[PDB]
Parts: sequence; C-alpha cells; structure tokens
Amino acid sequence: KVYNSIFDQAYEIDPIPYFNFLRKHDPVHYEESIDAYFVSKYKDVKYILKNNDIFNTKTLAKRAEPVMKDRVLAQMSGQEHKSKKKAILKGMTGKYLENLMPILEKRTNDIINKHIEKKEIDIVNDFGKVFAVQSSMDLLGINLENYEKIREWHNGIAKFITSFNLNDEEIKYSLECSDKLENYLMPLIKDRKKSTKDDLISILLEYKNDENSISDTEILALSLNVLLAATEPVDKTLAYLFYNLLKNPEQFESVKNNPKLIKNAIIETLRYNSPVQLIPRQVSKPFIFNNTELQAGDTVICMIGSANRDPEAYSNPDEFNIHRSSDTSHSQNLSFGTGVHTCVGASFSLIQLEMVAILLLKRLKNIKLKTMEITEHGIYTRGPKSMVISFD
Ligand code: HEM
Ligand SMILES: NCc1c[nH]c2ccccc12
Repeated sequence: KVYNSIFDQAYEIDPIPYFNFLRKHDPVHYEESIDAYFVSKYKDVKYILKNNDIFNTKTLAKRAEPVMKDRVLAQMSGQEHKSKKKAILKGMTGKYLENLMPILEKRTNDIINKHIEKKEIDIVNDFGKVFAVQSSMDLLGINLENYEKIREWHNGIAKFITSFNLNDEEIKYSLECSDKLENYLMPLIKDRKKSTKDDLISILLEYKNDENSISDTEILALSLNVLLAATEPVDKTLAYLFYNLLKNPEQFESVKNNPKLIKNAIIETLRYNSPVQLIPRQVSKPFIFNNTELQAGDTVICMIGSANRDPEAYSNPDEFNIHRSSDTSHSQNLSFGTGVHTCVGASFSLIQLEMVAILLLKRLKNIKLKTMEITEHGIYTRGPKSMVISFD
C-alpha cells in the first residue's frame, strides 16, 4: 500500500526526500510499527500544536515517569501548567539570567582554553556536549564536580525518551541511569531546602501553590525535565550553526561584518536543521485531515523539520539563508513548538547560543571547516556525529 517508511534505513541518513514525498503524497502518514500517524505539513503541524484540546500531551506522560519519577510540565494544564511554567522561566530571566550568563561565559572560555593550543576543536564532542550539560547544571544549581556522570546518566535518560522500539537491555539501562540521577539529586534538593541559593532548584522549592509546595519527587521530576530539555538541543544546534555558516562562506562573512546577524543565523539554523524533529500528541476525539480519519486515542507525531521546510511556508525552503526577511514566503518556524507547550527556554536558548557563537568567533581566528561532510544521526532529536573546525 505505502512503501516509504519513516523507519527505512534511508530516512535517518537523509530524511529530506522523505519530507518532500510525505507533504505531497501522504501528509498524515500511518506507521504500523509504532501505531502513529506522522504529520509533515506546516499548516497541519501548526493546527495540531495550537489546539491542545483535540491533541493533548498524554502520550508524553506515559513512557516518561519510568525515568522522570513524577509528573513533568507537559502532563500539566490549566493554572497549574501556567504557574509552574512561569516558575521555571523565572530561573532563566530577571536576576537569575543576569547571574547565569557570566557563568556561561566562563564555561565557554574554559572549554576554549582547553583546546586552543591544538588549533582545532570538535564543536560537537569537544564543546557542545560539555557546555550543554554544564549550562543546564548551572541553571539548576548542580555543582560541576560530577558533570561527567551527569552527562552519562542524561544520555541514557534521553535515549529512553527519544527512542521508539527499545529492547529489554536498553530499557533497564535507561532506568538505572534515572535511579543514579535520582540518588545524586535528592540530597541536593534536601540541602537547598535548608539553605536556599539563587538557582532553579531553589525556585522550585520556594514555589507556592496557595499554601502547598511542590513535593520533593515532583521537584526532582521537574529538575530532570529541565536537565533533559535544555541539554540535548544545544550541542546539535551549535554544530549545525557553524557548519552551515562555513558551508556558505558568503553568509559567514556577513555575520563577521555585522555581528548582529548571528541571531538571524541561529534562527535560520533552527529552521533548516531542526534539532527536535518530532512532537507527539494524542487525539482526543474523531478528526480528519485531508481525507485521513483519526480516532480518539490515536497518536499523531508532528514532523518539525518537515514543517520548517514546507514550500507553503517558506520560499526556497531547502536552502540555508540567514537573510530571510519575515516581510507566503516566510513564516514563524516551529523549532520551539507553538501553543500552550511552546518551549519555555526559547528566549534563553537564543541568548545562550549567541553568547557562545560570538565568543567562538572572537577567540578562534581564521576558522576553517575540517568536517567537510557531516553525518547526522537521530530521528527524534537529530544532529551531526562530529563537526571539527581548525583555527590559528
Ligand atoms: C535550541 C534549543 C531548544 C529547542 C530547539 C527546544 C525545543 C522545544 C520544543 C519543540 C518544545 C515543544 C515540545 C512539545 O510541544 O511537546 C519544547 C518544550 C520545552 N522546552 Fe525546549 N528547546 C530548547 C531549549 C530548551 C531549554 C534551554 C530549556 C530550559 C529549561 C527548555 C525547556 C523546555 C520545557 C520545560 C518544555 C516544555 C514546555 C511545556 O510543556 O509547556 N528547552 N522545547
Ligand atoms: N526542550 C527541548 C525538547 C523538546 N522535546 C524534547 C525531547 C527530548 C529532549 C529534548 C526535548
């Protein structure tokens, strides 16, 4: 019946031809392996994400507590979701952001100083993976002495959230990582409950729902939520950013001449190489897109990368171009989602990524690409295996 499958080996190598096929010939495409429909068009993805009543977040909550231990932001709605989401945003805004940024500069320069004498650096494996988890740890308030293990346990935890058909051995490891993470963080939450600091964990401890505070296991669940949410996409976007710029020397030069263009470059990178590729939702009642019928309980998976390359939303969608003027040839990209559950860390991510990119451009002179062709891996979250640059 249908022979093009998201789970073909060719898809993870290069999904762009699949994007083009699905939008034209099967915009709501059923995959029997996971009993879910994949949605490829910008307009349908946007409709799904903007109608939380019809397409809810019960899918995410399921295979998540096994590793989260309690309820995460996605499983919340109404005034609870708004209030707790505002609490988390408090940890990356106001005075917390003023204090956090100089620390992230320190993290960045410490990594640069570690590699500068070698005259090359892997933006993925030398910088991205290390900075991403340390930034998240600074945001939360976890001291960096054990960032090595924190990263290890995060990866096993993320693998569970971002995988579809994990075997019994893989499931048990991800669960062990979740327990090790919980063993490390509970004492920390106990300490900060006694002596508060200026970090996200302390914020969660001080939050007040009338006169009831978030229990210690829900603070950990939300802490793990933030650790996972903030770490994974940073590595990939940084690597994609410098790759696309170096693959387009002209645009790389424009960013050097007008450093203000770096924000536009990050946004175009998030559209072009969307690091979060899939957003699942659960259908709450009968519904039809084109002539594909959905039933209550069905699962739809928004294809963020496909939607951001939809020719109905962007002209020349498959070309990297930082000069895209929003003034249909341009639309707001879906890299941070949209609607009720849009990424709480969107503004922070843009600020943090611009900080890092500017510093890399300032300290690394005459950057030259060494990884002339990247190999990308992952279908749920996606990024290059390696992205090496050389410099003076
Ligand atoms: C380039 C970096 C990032 C990208 C591309 C990204 C992407 C996304 C996307 C697409 C969603 C929507 C998920 C859904 O609708 O089910 C989301 C949600 C979320 N993100 Fe991010 N994110 C990034 C960075 C961060 C950071 C730094 C944080 C720090 C806390 C964060 C925390 C969250 C949270 C808590 C949610 C859940 C929002 C809710 O349920 O209301 N993300 N993110
Ligand atoms: N906040 C980014 C984000 C959205 N969905 C995810 C799934 C796994 C890891 C990170 C993410």
